[PDB]
Amino acid sequence: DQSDLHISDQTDTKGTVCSPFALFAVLENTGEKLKKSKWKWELHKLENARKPLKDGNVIEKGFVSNQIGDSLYKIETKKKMKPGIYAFKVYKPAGYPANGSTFEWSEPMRLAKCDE
Repeated sequence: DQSDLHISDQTDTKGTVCSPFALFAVLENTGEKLKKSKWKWELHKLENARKPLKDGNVIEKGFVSNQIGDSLYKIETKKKMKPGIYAFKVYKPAGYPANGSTFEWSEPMRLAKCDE
């Protein structure tokens, strides 16, 4: 379908959010209309936030599907996350001409328990 999604917003990478709380990323399609193209995503629990990010433990996953604006999609955890460091990893779909990269990471997001 010649779609082309990039991460345009997310849960803020600065600071630490009191847990448990959901995490999200917004993807903007700047290509042709997303039709049946499958952009797989994974929410990883990381060991650390050092760059470039490293694959961790996949906590949740899915495919980009929920349209929230004319060319805007949102991915959001259905669990609320426990304390930790996390990031979304979004893979290119079958047929995509991967020149730069086969995936895109969000910036990392941190949660910690406040009420103890």
